[PDB]
Amino acid sequence: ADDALAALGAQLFVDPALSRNATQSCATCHDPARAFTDPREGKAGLAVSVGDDGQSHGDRNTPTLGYAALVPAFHRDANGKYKGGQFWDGRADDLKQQAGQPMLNPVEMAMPDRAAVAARLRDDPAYRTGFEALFGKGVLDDPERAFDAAAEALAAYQATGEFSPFDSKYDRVMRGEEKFTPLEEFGYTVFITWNCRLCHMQRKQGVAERETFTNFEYHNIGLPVNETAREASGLGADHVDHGLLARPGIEDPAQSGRFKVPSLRNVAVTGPYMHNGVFTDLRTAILFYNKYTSRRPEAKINPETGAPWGEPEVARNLSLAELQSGLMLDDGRVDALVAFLETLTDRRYEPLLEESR
Amino acid sequence: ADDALAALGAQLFVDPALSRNATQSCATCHDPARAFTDPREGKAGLAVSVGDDGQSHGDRNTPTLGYAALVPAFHRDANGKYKGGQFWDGRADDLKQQAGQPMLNPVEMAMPDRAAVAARLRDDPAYRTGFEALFGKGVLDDPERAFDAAAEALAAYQATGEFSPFDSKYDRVMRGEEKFTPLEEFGYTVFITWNCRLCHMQRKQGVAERETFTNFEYHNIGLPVNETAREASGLGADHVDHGLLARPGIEDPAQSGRFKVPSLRNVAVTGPYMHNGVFTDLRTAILFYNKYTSRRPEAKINPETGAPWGEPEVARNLSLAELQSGLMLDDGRVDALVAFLETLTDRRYEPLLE
Amino acid sequence: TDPRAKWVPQDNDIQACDYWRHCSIDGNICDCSGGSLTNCPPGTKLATASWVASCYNPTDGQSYLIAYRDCCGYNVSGRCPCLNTEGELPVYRPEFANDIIWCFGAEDDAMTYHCTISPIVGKAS
Amino acid sequence: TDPRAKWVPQDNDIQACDYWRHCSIDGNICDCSGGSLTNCPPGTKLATASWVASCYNPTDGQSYLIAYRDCCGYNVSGRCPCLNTEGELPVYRPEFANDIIWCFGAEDDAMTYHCTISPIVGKAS
Amino acid sequence: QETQGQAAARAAAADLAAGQDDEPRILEAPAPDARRVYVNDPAHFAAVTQQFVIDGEAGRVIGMIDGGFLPNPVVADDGSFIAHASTVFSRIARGERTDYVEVFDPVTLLPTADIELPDAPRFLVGTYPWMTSLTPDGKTLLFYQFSPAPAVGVVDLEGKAFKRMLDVPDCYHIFPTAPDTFFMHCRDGSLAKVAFGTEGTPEITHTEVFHPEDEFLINHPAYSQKAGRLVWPTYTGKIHQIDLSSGDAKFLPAVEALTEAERADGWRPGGWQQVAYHRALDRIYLLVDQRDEWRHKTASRFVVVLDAKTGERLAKFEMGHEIDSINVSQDEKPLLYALSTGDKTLYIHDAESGEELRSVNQLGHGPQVITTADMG
Amino acid sequence: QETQGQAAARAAAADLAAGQDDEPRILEAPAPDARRVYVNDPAHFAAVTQQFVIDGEAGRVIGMIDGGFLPNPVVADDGSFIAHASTVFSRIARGERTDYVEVFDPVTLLPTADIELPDAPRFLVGTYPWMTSLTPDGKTLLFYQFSPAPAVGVVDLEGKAFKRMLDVPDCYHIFPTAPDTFFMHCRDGSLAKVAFGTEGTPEITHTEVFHPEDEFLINHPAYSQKAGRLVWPTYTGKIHQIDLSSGDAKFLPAVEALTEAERADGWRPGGWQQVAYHRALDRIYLLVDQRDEWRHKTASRFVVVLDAKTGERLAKFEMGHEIDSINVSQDEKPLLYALSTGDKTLYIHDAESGEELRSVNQLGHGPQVITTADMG
Ligand code: HEC
Ligand code: HEC
Ligand code: HEC
Ligand code: HEC
Ligand SMILES: [Ca+2]
Ligand SMILES: [Ca+2]
Ligand code: NA
Ligand code: NA
Ligand code: NA
Ligand code: NA
Repeated sequence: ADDALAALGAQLFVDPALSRNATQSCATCHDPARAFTDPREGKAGLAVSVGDDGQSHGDRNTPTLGYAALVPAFHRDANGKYKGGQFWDGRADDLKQQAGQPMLNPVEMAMPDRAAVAARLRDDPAYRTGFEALFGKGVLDDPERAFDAAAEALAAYQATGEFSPFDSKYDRVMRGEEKFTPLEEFGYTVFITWNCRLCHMQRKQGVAERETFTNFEYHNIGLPVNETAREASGLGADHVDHGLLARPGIEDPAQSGRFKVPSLRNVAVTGPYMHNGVFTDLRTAILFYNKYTSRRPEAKINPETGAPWGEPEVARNLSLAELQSGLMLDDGRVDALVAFLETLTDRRYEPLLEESR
Repeated sequence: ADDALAALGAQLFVDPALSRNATQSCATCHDPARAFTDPREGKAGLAVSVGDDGQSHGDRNTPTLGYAALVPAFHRDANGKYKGGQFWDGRADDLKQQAGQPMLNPVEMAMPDRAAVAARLRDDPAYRTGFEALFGKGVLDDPERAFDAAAEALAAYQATGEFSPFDSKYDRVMRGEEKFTPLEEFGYTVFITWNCRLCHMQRKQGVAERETFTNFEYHNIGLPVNETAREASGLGADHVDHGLLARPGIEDPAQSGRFKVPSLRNVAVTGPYMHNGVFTDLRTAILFYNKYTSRRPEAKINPETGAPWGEPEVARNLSLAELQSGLMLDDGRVDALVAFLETLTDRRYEPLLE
Repeated sequence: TDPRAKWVPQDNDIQACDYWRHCSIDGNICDCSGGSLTNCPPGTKLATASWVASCYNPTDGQSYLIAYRDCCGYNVSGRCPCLNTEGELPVYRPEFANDIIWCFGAEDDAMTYHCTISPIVGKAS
Repeated sequence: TDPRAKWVPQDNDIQACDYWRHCSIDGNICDCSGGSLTNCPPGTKLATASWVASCYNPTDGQSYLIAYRDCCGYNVSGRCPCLNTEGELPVYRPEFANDIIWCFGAEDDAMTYHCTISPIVGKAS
Repeated sequence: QETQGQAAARAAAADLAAGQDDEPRILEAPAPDARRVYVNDPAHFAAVTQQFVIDGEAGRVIGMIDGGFLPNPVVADDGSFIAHASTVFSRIARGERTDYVEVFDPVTLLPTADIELPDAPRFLVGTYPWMTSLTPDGKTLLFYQFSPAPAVGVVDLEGKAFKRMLDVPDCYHIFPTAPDTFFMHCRDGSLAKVAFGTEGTPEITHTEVFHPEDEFLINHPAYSQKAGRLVWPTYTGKIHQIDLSSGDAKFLPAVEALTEAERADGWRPGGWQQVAYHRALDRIYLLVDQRDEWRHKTASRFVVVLDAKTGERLAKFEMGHEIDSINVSQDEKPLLYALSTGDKTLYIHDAESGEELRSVNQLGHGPQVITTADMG
Repeated sequence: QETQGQAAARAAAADLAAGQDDEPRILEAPAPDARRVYVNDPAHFAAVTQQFVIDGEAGRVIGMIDGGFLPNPVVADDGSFIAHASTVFSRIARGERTDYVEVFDPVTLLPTADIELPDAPRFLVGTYPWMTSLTPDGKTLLFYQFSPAPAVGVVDLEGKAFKRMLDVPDCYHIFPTAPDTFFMHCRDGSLAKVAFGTEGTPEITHTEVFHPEDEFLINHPAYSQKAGRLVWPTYTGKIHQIDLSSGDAKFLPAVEALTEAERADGWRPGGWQQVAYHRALDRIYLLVDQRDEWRHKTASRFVVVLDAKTGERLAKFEMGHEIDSINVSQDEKPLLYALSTGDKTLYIHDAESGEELRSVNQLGHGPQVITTADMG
């Protein structure tokens, strides 16, 4: 039955009939050949994705669905912090609640309402058979039931081993099947002793059963606006992306500009980087953190542009206690971190590591 | 012959033939009934003494001759400091060089010159006899020899036990013959632990065989001018007493205002106090030192006058490192020090304290 | 007691210098001055920096990375001093070097050494 | 070594706590940090204040007053620590009281305790 | 049986086996209670010093506080704060001197105030608890000054500012009895009463002389502000008790802590904090041993306990260690604290039986002073 | 066999008996000489620290110098001054940090310069002598910075002012060879040569890689500035030697302080200052013992002495104490200094025979660093 639910989800996931002009499935933006991210070029490069209508652009980068099923449902943790949920701003409580949204979003799949989704599902005899077997007779003739059911199937599909195989080099080493290279080992050591570990490890102490290199908390690391992406989204030059504060029920201005810590799994292959795709190269995302610790002139410069990084989109609520570590990564340690993070690439994407590396 | 020299000095000491109008001897100003100090009242009270002419006053207080024979000749000590000598400014090397000076000073005994002194010595048949026995035939006929020899006799007399008997209560206590009262013992303890000890004990460490409560050094403790005395002396409102800088051969301005640390033996009976007689009462001289250490307003007031102590006559070269000790003497410690200092009174003067 | 002998870990007393997580501790154990194994004492400031070591736990036979974080901004505690150097490398390999005062990132820029905590931050290898 | 036994003076070694002049010393002997029995070590400032005691000298049978003047303006030496209290009176009799830091009158206002010198300053009585 | 290190090992191993996650953080100390005890280490005159905050019930260090040169600690009897008066220099032990008062939160141990005392006014002396003292409302701290003369500095803790120096007679120590009144002990053997609740000059009056010149009152009397009881031993273990609860000093009957036969067999008090007083029991505790007359600051191995009203001896404990200072918790079945400077250890005893229950070692270089709050 | 305390007791008694007077005063230490030795006590990370100035020949403390938190000491080889880089805080261990350099007259021990280092730039680490270093003309002090990155601070001792920080690569330690040049050791296993002017980027040249990645070079190499010899042991007692005397690095053949059999039987170097070098004899001294491979900071009970040219062992001394740190005087017939952190004692040995001649105890809380001048 769990099998059966996921297997239905698997069908929906690549079905373009869930988009208004039938051009677009979940898998168009979350492409399995690219660690469930969007390889397609748009007006802002690969920063933001283009919807079913062929011209609406989003304002955020399409994230991977790999390991998304390890993320807890939105809640407040034992230390009193918000944690978990789905979307870069956590506005969806969980995968089930997220899945319906791209379907109805006019900048994405653009179905006009739930009824229209139910009608598309009805048209397919396989869905009538598959859904009714799991949910009961007539599930597809009631729009809300059908919509909820489709969302559960997709959420189940995303919780299968396919999305979270734990077969990266890192997993192999931790299992004792092989060893890191010297450089990889140096990256591992640097990652766990430097500030990265305060945010990009599941646990504050002890060992995770299924590590996904994020604590699922929300942080403002003081990123600039991605000009070309913001342009393409049409939200307006004076728009401000408030992150977590956009979640309904969050009102506290202290949450403005904070985003969910992303799993670093497959990070080497899911460029460009950050919630707005502002940085093309992984090395650059690493270097960004030096702006808070290095004294030297070059730390203020984005090496992709040759100009200063830019002022934070949201200048308040920066995680300064964590970011201002008092230590700057030299080029050796940046190389080591790049080497370590490549070890977090799932086995099937290892050939993608080039891209000439 | 040591005995004989001093016996001759004993006669000279009380002989008024050594003064121009024959009205005064060493003993007129250095009166043995008053620990060798001057009991006569002049224009400035007991602060300064009146010479043979009945009119002229000095500008410094007449010091005791008791224990003066313990003061080393003027020299520079192992620490590099000037030490010893005679007169409050050390201008005389030793007692011998000092002794002729009152004889010839117009403000004191006022003899015109050495020849005049010799001619008085020659008029006395006992002196021709006594001096010739010690110094040879012709001694009184040569004014310089006569004058030197009289000085030597006087110096010898002052070195006798009569002047320095070491029979104060302090001396008796230290020989184990009696004990200090508790008040006197407190005073002793205060005197030895407070800054008094830095100047008023012979040695920086160790014990003296013959303690006279002075280190024989020169210090400016920042005293004011005694106006009634300065007036009586006639030296002028613009006069400055430069202390040790007045010694011939001393030229450093840093010595200006510094005076010889007096022996505190018999201090209780030799008021008034300081080089100028400025303070009448012993308690007042003690309280002076609180001006450098107390934060209280009363410490800036001379209790004898109800007015400020006064600007120092020489407001430079003060002994501030010793004086600014950081500790104030309360009244009970002042009482204690008065009781201790009275124990330094020679036995024959104990009746002077009642 | 023979200081030069191979160090033997135990899992029964965190105040002793042979407790297994202290295999590369240099200083004082925080639990002895009002902290705990993994928390700082009142009034001190918890660094975000650390040196690491792989420490063998005899109770489950696993090897864990311990991140030695300092509690800073007080004079040294003087209680339960310890210096172990299992895997400890010279200063030019600073991630494994334990003479360094690892107080960076502490609140109020505190940089004085008081004591050290011994939390597990991951698995060795 | 019996700390409660009557203290017994010797005149054979100035660095020991039974040296005769140390009968009411509290602190550290200055000879042990580069001073001498009666001089301060380099860099320290000699006080003019003191407590006093009557100490018996077993070389000559006499009782002398020792002035315990502190050498000030350095942290305590940590060498030859001694605390004797022969005759020592409580703080309200401060001339005989030795818990006080007798640094008054030292140069540059120095009031920290380094060590203590033991000069004789007069005969007892 | 199980030590605190063992328990913590056991708890840590269970958390790891259970996969319990926990945020490394700065702890807060437990709430102040009757069995909290503070130990100050003057460190044999070192330029910097430490105070240890100890749970006397578990025998556990629960916090520390750093201090400067010869600091004076105080602890509000109600548990609401702690403070000290302390002294630092700009180059360790040399340079510009700053005297200050710090007030601390007794659970976070953070400073809540730092009040500069102008002109470096503190008396620098081996540590006497009643040379710095709180008023019973907690709003004022009074500190003693010796140089150039006996004086008392007034610090307003509520407004966080130094107020003024008070000139006093030739007296010592500060025993506050009201928000505007304290007593001192005078050279002449009287107490002085100082009424200072005005910016103008204080009113100073003296008691009768209550001891003669050759009876020596130690540097560490016990004073219970809540009872107004001052317990003042002599070098022979004669005890003066003065009752300050009415506002004027009443002199209570003298009691001898030691018998005549004991005093002929060389018994005398000795140590640092030689005496303690438990208020609710009205009980005196005195450190005694057989000693030469001038070995009064050496450690003692015995504590005598006596009824304060009658003088009757209630116990004599063999302490089992070289003890320099004692105090007691003020709660019902009190602890007797016994601090060894030489061992740098606090021995924690049952006050009723005298038995050692537990101990806390490594308390600095030369710990000497024990303070408790009287929270009842 | 008359001790210094006995000698002094006799001289003082003679002075008393002769009635000799003398003014109590502040002493000057004797002229710096080859046998002066300095012992620094980092005090196990205490906020304040001490240095002892010792006459190695008499075995006498001749002076001390106070320091702050983990100070770095230096000694001019010609004996003209000493100095340190130090760190203090406004409230003991909390509050505003001040880093500074002090220069002292070596006979009066008075500070003759106090030079503030802006923005608190010192590296706070257990004390490694070559983390702060004098140029050979004495005019410049160079100190290491770790945070935010490796850097070197330039302090002008003659003009008494901080100049600027120099950017360097991922390198460690500071071995000056000229007024404007020094070497560092880099993570990659080369040395870096750094030549700097009054402004602009310094000239940085790397040598070849001279050791592999799994060979560990200790934190306390010996460097003779006057010989330009750097002597760098690894954890196994392999010793690298680098001749810098030309102004450029040349690598000497490696020697082994222990035999293959001794190593197989568990001999390894161990301690803090594990190596010493005598310039005029061209000899190397190494603390060694039998130890587990990860007990490299423990004391050792043996010193091996070898010819630096040939590697031949010249002696192996049983030191008879737990020794943490060694050094030698640079004169003829040198002393071998052996400092026990645990004993707080400097043991002074005959370097030729190994024999213990005298010792100096009570050197603080955890003394670790021995420094001498090479004045020849
Ligand atoms: C391109 C037009 C998209 C299509 C089609 C779908 N998704 Fe998507 N996805 C897209 C973006 C731009 C984002 C981030 C938007 C934001 O506001 O944060 C996402 C996010 C998700 C997530 C959240 C992952 C995380 O927060 O880590 C999930 C689970 C998700 N997407 C799933 C999903 C499914 C099931 C889809 C078909 C119904 C689907 N997406 C379509 C871009 C696009
Ligand atoms: C919390 C204070 C963090 C610390 C410290 C570091 N990271 Fe981070 N990281 C964090 C957030 C909240 C985000 C997303 C920010 C946003 O608004 O988009 C990130 C992102 C990354 C990425 C990009 C991942 C992706 O786009 O999929 C990388 C490669 C990354 N972080 C690496 C990283 C490293 C190496 C750090 C140590 C230098 C590090 N981060 C610190 C939160 C925090
Ligand atoms: C009053 C008119 C005096 C007569 C007659 C003599 N003396 Fe005098 N004496 C007098 C004064 C005012 C002073 C101090 C003067 C000064 O300039 O300092 C002195 C001092 C001496 C001293 C020095 C004592 C000391 O410095 O402590 C001696 C030794 C001395 N007097 C001896 C002396 C002799 C021997 C006299 C007769 C020949 C003589 N005095 C007469 C005031 C007067
Ligand atoms: C050196 C700095 C001194 C210190 C400290 C003290 N005294 Fe002194 N005293 C000193 C001098 C140079 C003099 C003469 C000053 C002058 O110019 O006249 C004195 C004088 C006295 C006196 C007067 C004695 C007399 O006139 O015969 C007394 C009673 C006296 N001094 C007492 C004394 C006390 C008790 C001290 C400690 C409180 C003390 N002095 C300090 C030099 C110095
Ligand atoms: Ca991306
Ligand atoms: Ca007079
Ligand atoms: Na862009
Ligand atoms: Na909201
Ligand atoms: Na007058
Ligand atoms: Na002259």
